[PDB]
Amino acid sequence: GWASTADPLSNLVLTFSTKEDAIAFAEKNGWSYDVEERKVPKPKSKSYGANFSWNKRTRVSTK
Amino acid sequence: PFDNTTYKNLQHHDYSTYTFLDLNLDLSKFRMPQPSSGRESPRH
Repeated sequence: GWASTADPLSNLVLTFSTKEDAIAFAEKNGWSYDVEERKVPKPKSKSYGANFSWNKRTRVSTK
Repeated sequence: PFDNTTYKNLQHHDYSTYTFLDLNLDLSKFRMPQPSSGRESPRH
């Protein structure tokens, strides 16, 4: 009941510093490729005093 | 007559369980109006 395969490139994972190095390596080896852009988190606005507002809905019900 | 020998804080022997709440109820008529935050609740 083991997992048998016939694909040799199943465990191949390559590490590149930038996107352009990976693109150049994919085009050099003739592999048809797709690339998705990097998703960084947007900078949030954090305030500890907002938990104790006077008229805003951001009051915490408990602490 | 000046007297330094007796204890004048003897009213607390006659205080009941609802003394504080009835005192607050009587004091409620003297209070100024409270400010408003503009909403019923922070969850409103």
